[PDB]
Amino acid sequence: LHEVLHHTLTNVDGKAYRTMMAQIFSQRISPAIDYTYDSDILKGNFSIRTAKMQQHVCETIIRIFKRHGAVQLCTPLLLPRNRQIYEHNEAALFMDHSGMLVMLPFDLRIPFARYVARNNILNLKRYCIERVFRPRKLDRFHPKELLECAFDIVTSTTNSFLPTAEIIYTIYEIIQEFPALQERNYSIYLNHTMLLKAILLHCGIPEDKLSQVYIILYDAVTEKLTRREVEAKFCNLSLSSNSLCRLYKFIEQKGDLQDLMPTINSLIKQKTGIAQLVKYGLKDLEEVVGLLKKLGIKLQVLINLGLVYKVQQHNGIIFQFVAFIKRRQRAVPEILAAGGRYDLLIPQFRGPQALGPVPTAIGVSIAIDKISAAVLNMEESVTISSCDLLVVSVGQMSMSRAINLTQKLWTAGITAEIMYDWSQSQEELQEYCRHHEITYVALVSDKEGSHVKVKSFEKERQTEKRVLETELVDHVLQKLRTK
Amino acid sequence: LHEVLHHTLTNVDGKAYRTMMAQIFSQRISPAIDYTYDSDILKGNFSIRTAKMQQHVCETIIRIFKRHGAVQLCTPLLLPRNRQIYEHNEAALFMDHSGMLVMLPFDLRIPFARYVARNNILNLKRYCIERVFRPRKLDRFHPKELLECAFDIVTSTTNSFLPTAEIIYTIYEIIQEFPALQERNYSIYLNHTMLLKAILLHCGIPEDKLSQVYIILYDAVTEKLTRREVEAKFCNLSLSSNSLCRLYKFIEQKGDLQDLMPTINSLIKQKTGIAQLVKYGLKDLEEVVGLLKKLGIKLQVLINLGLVYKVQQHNGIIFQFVAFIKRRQRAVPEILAAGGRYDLLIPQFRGPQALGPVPTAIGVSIAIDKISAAVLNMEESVTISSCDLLVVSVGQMSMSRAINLTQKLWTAGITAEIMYDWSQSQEELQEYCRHHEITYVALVSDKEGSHVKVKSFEKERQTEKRVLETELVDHVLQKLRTK
Repeated sequence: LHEVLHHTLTNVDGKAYRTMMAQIFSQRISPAIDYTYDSDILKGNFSIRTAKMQQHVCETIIRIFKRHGAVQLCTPLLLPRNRQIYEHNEAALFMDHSGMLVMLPFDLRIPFARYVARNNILNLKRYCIERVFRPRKLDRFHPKELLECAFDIVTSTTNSFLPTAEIIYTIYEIIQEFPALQERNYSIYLNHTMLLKAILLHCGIPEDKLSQVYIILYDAVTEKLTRREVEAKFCNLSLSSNSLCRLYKFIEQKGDLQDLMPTINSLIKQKTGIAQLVKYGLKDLEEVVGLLKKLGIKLQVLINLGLVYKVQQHNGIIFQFVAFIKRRQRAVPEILAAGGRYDLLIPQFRGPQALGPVPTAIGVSIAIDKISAAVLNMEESVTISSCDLLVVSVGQMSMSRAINLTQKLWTAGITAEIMYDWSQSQEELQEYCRHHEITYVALVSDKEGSHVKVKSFEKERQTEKRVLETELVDHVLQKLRTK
Repeated sequence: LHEVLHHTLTNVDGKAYRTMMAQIFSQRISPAIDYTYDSDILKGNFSIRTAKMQQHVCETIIRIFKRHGAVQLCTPLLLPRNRQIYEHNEAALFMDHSGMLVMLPFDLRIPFARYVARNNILNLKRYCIERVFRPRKLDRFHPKELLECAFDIVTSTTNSFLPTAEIIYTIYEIIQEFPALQERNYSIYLNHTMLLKAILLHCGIPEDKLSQVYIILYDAVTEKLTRREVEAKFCNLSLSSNSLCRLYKFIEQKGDLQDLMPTINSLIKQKTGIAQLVKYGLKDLEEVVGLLKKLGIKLQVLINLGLVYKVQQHNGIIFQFVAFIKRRQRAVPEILAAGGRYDLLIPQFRGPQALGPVPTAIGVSIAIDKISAAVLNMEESVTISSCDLLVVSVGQMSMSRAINLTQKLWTAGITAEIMYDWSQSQEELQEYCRHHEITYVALVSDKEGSHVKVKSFEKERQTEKRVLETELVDHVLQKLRTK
């Protein structure tokens, strides 16, 4: 089997490979497998409040981005597999009918980097909301799906310090928009890649083994591994304990930039390379902190020495938004955003005839689901109304009048739904209004001539009134304005 | 090879199958193949006008839908392959790492039908904008991508006749809101599936071979096969010319409902099967035409006898918007939308323990790219501005003033973009403003104290005015409200 498979694979354009691919492509699928493929997604229960809340949050976030002059852009869904970048990060893997291997997008940074490299994009601002996929541990199931939002700035200027402040200011605006996010006391963390490399070199880590150290540090940070396992893993590379001790005394310190100056000052007495790296790192950190202070951002700005986050992809400043949420009597951190400068990805994807400088690029990613859950968990629940007014007809002879009234309402810019059944009882109408979250209803009947009865179900008070038909639109507009 | 392949495939959970799946998923991809995978999408050029126009069109369409009380919903991307529904239509096919066969969504109707069936949704309205994929004829390439919009109504009422009128009225509103679509003189076409089946049965086609006739008729309608080829293909189906001769005279008739009455009533003189179908096929058509007349839709309503469109998926009324645009002195019918009732798709996806009545369901689909192309082609081109005001600093010492001015302007709700460089010449600034379609700029300098020189590039007249800093926001708001 192995020999035959290898021989078939040796010529992907051969007749044997083409015939073999078809045979592993025309197999029948049992109905039980088809039904059970996504038994965890389509459970059966449904709720409209969650969809309305998600729509509102997405609309608010979209509105904030458009204020800065941004535009919406999209990238191709499928990209060829590259094991260099996603060696450890497990992504969904798929193969097509032509024998290729493709991957569902793990993140939107790499596709946009490829887009910029292949499209000769120099200056641009961009926002996008799409889905991301993560394969499931169990077999015969659907990939997990999450919602992600992106905001990228691409500039062709030597000055690359203020866009980093603009991104953080945009995230601060989004935080200020929602009262749910304002009570969590978010904090801002910062770090530099050059400073991290200088610290590693000073601690004695060989320059040829840096990537493995980055990977193990990231894995220990994101997995909460035990101290014993971390010590054993480091000793697996035959690394001395003194290097571990000297590295763990540096990543435990976080605080104000002026407070951590004595710690950073000790690194300026090292060799030429260490001093040269720390100079640039300190310069950029100081400048960014100063410009953030000039913008009057109330959120605390802290410099984190041990902040490792996709360090293989960023060349410069990296930041995160960390808030301590008291969940189950435990201060569990939750990340709302992250990003940094990633101009190093452009040289990989350029074509044979690409001439010109490499422009700067700064991006950020937000977790919409966290915002939605935080807003929905608030005790002072936010109520979203699908339609302002609901038109109900009583009797079969009043259907045309209700249809004409509803059509007139739409022409005036008022959102209104029209019920379809004319034999609905009053109790059924009240139950429907309560379930569908509707507070204003207009009853059209032929027993009152050219008058309609507007009913309101507000809190524990039930108010009804008679409104002239010619002034129903004006009455609704006045009520909406006064609301 | 075939015997070994069959033996391996006979046990999908066997060790040999897993080993083959691992081996076929660990191939090496050459850089030349990787670079050329999507060489047809990333053509190397870019334009911001197209993205802005598409964003505007999508925002307008989304705004129209929300006026009716609609909500946004999404469905899982990957669904198991089903050759029963997509036997003829070509769809992109992929296989995951476990050998299971999955398909990229060809359309959004079937995933939403599955969603409704598994979630037992009774009443709901929904809109969604996503992408659809079509595989390419050439080998080693990326699938094609198109943009589609959806609008579905699910009702549990027995007297469900008016939702079709509501859908057609919504599309009429969308047509009205764009001056580009108003000048194309669109038309509305209607038909019924019961009437088509009754016509086929009256023509003498056997009742056990109807699906093949539906498919060949759809193929002839879409691909526009030659008359000789259609006649030859019909003979190959073991069908005599007796059914074909009397079938080409019943699908050439188009006109008003009252004008085509002489043709339709001649089919009510038959057995108890033809008349029973024609009664239902005429009642709903008459009722829908009456309701459309009551709503004052200016678009002419015509009933099409030969309108075949996914007849396998609709049980009831189907409609389609057709406009005879002029392209190279040839009338090419461009379809804007189509849809119909599809309540028959629900029982397929229901579970064996699912119990309850099957509710009605009416949906539609719109081609956004056609709207964007139509609008962008207009001679009186619509100008979209990314930002109202552009803040430009002169000299290195005025950067802080420009930054705080832009922050204050953002605080007041005005969308403004701040330039990053300071040594930019006047000619470069003018070129940048012209390229990005920006009309208002604010030059900040310390040579004029607290005064900001506001420049305008309105047409051929250039206006320079001195504006106090404290009244810049008021000036911008006044200018925006003036026009």
